Amino acid sequence: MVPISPIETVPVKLKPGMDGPKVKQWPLTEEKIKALVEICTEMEKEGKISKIGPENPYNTPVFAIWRKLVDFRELNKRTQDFWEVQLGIPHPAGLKKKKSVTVLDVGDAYFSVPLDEDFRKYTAFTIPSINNETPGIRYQYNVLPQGWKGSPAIFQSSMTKILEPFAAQNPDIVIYQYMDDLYVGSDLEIGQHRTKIEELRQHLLRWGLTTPDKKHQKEPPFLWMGYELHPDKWTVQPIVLPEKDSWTVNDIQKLVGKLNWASQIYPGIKVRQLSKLLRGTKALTEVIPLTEEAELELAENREILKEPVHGVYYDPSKDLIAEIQKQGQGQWTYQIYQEPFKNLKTGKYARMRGAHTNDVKQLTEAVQKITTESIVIWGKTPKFKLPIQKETWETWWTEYWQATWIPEWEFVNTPPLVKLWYQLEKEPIVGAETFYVDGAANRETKLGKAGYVTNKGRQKVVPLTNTTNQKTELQAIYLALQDSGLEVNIVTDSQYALGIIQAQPDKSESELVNQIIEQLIKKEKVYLAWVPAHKGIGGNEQVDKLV
Amino acid sequence: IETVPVKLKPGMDGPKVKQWPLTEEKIKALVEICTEMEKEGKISKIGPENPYNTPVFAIKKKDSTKWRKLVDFRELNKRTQDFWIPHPAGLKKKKSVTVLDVGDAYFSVPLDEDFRKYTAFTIPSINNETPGIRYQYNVLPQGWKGSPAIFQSSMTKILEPFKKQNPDIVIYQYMDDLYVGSDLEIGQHRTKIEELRQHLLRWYELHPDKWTVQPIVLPEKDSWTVNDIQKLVGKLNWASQIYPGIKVRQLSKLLRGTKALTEVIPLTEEAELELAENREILKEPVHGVYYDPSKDLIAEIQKQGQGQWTYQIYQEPFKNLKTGKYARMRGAHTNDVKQLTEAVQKITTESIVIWGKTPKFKLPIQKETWETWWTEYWQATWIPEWEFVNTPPLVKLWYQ
Ligand SMILES: Cc1c(Oc2ccccc2OCCn2ccc(=O)[nH]c2=O)cc(N(C)C(=O)CF)c2ccc(C#N)cc12
Repeated sequence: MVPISPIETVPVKLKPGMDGPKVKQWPLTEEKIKALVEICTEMEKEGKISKIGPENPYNTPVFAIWRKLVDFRELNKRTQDFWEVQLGIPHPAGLKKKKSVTVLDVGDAYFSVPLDEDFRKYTAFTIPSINNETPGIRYQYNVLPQGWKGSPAIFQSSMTKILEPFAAQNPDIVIYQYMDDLYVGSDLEIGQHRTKIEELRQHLLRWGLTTPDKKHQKEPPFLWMGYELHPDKWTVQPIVLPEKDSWTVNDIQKLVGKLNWASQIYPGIKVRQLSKLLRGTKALTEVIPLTEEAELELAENREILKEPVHGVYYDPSKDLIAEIQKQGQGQWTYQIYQEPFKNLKTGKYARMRGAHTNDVKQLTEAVQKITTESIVIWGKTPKFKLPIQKETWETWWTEYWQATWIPEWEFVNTPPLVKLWYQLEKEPIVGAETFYVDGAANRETKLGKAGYVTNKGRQKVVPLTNTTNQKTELQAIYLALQDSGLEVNIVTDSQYALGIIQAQPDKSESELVNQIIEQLIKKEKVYLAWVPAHKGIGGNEQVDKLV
Repeated sequence: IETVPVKLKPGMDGPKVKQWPLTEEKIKALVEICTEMEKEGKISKIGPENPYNTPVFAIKKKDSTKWRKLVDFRELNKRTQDFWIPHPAGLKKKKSVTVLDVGDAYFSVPLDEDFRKYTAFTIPSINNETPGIRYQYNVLPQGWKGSPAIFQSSMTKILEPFKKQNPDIVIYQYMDDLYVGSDLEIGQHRTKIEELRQHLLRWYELHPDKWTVQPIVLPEKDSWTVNDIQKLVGKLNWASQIYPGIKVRQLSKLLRGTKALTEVIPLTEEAELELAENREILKEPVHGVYYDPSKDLIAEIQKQGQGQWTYQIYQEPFKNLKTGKYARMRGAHTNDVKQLTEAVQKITTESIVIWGKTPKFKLPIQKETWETWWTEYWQATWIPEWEFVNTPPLVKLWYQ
């Protein structure tokens, strides 16, 4: 016999202060018991388990469906935490084309990885005897049990340690491990590739691990995690939008799932309205009528999802490019590619929940997201194509009160273009009228007043019902914008209104703020000055609006 | 040569912080560095039984083309037991201070066995292809708060001759940095620094004297417009929260009437007297401003434009312990984030020199932008805490 190299065991402990499992065995039928006695006899003959005496106080229930299934949920609750086998799943767009990709089944290596001997006593299980007239058969696991908490991590780390020298001494190939399957790709000639595959089978056999000489079942196109992987391209598994006369909540969640999933390769997918219908529902069986905007959006989705679209694989020798388009209502779409017309992947970005916003902030956020995703997938930041003029961005970031930055980018003339809709002046305007505004409300009756007085003697006070102080302050500014010329100075005491306008929004939840924005767009020059209230600053007439 | 027992605070488990994604060049740099360190025994590979993790990335210090390994030990530091020197109050009063990187010395002292598993870090893989290379430290790691505490005895033994030779030189230690303050000439200071580095070998010009606190100043004008007076009344009203006797009613008396903003208004005599009294009040220091070692230090930064940034360090509102204006231009003329990161590093350094601890920052930047880009310009061995302010503060121009 050729000596088999031993696989180093991983020291495993339980959670601190806890004890091993002690669960009552399920009573089983005579046929199930016989089947489990046969299966466990074979496994004991193979070395996966071993008989134990009565000194072992721990027990884990066993089942059969034969097939033996051990319910390790309690031992999983009591087992230590392990380092995650995978922090995330790879993305197909990050893969690199290979001339040959072979799949090796290392499933027989799963039960060949030994378990820490001091931990085996916690895997004890009992087969009930026939009619329970004898003591049940006591077994314990000598290898990693399927279903135990630490089996995938210990298995993957052991396989990694085994594969390390082979991968090191063969840099001209690529080895990946996923569950009980290995994937070996290379650009070598097919003969050399099969040769190095045989070399890998031998190297794995030096640990007693057997790879089947049988032709593997997996073959192109690989269907994996909702993906189709082809020799030269990748895509998502076929997305079919069903034809429904009426749509419930689970139909809309399945449709937004198919659309979110399809958005990574199909450009232009929008999910704003369909997901908007699911706002604050929390009822799975509730039928919700479909808005017209959801109908137009769904029709555009069916038009985009008409024919199949594929993504290419990553070529590290070419540059990485990400182009962004605005779609309206806080929706953005982007394509990541290296050659024109051939996308690596696509995606979308929806604006965050906010009371006020502008297009430039949303574009900045989208760029940050794309940067993070690209570093995840390809390890580098892509060069951007953005629908915004260089001068627009320069004005924005130079005048913005926050610090901001986007990486290397170039302007692409793809409307709608992100633009600055208004810019406040830095100094007062000579020759322009000066509107001193103010507003006030009663906290009980919700009655208020908003108005202004100007340096030319122009005045206005308007009474308002069902309003607040903040509302009357905004309303006062709005009145000043309404009744002034193209250039106007505005003096307020509202730190609230100044806080809103200095954030430079172009859209808002409040219709009043949107009206103020629409007024600011029409102006040529607007200077907004702030003063402390109730300090006797004339012109600023608090008494005129508190009547 | 002998390990000192180290433990965690009661009831606290080890750190389990997600490793953030890295570029390919930083990953390769960390692979080379960690390979060399593993050959030197400073780190060792670990198995899946170690669930703890601390983030890691790579930087390039000033005047160097070699990559350096930075470990974000913040979570482990706040989870590590408190170790137990009064802060040298004369270090900030010295004319000049030089910062030295003494992090290599820590690697000569082994780390406590049972504690090593808490220093675990992960070199990540691109696109989650491989599980990532996991390591743990066998010696004192740079960035961990226990490293200077454990090495304090050895450091005292190494610095004992130099301290006995020059009683006029102040020596402070914080994390992996050694601050050496003196009053000599720049050439004599550099030769003395070479003397200390060759003294440490066989075993950053900073001038706090050119730093002072900044008072509130008011404009001096011969003609005042309505807008000028309005801004003056606003700034004095803001200053009245800090200084008691600030009075504005005589100046607000001039704003009576609805006048154009650009209209010149002559000051009455009562307004001039009020303004002069206010200047005199602003010339004095703030009443009852003390430092409390039991409280956190808070640092606020405002972007003033044109590469200018203002900052305040305080513990209670309107009780500023330090104020300053960083306007330095060093290869960041087109990058706001780089300027902000350098500003945070300088303010943290000053705070280390003055109080011996780092402040908590309030950064005028969106969380996603900062968290996306700050590691690209970071050059310090320590990392402070920070939060993000999303509403524009009115007081910005009152610090300009
Ligand atoms: C075929 C395959 C993977 O493919 C490669 C394996 C080795 C080298 C390079 C490779 O991809 C290059 C691109 N490529 C792709 C396909 C092709 O036919 N030709 C190609 O050139 C990678 C995977 N993933 C994501 C892993 O994590 C594996 F651990 C897989 C996961 C599940 C299944 C199934 N069922 C198949 C996988």
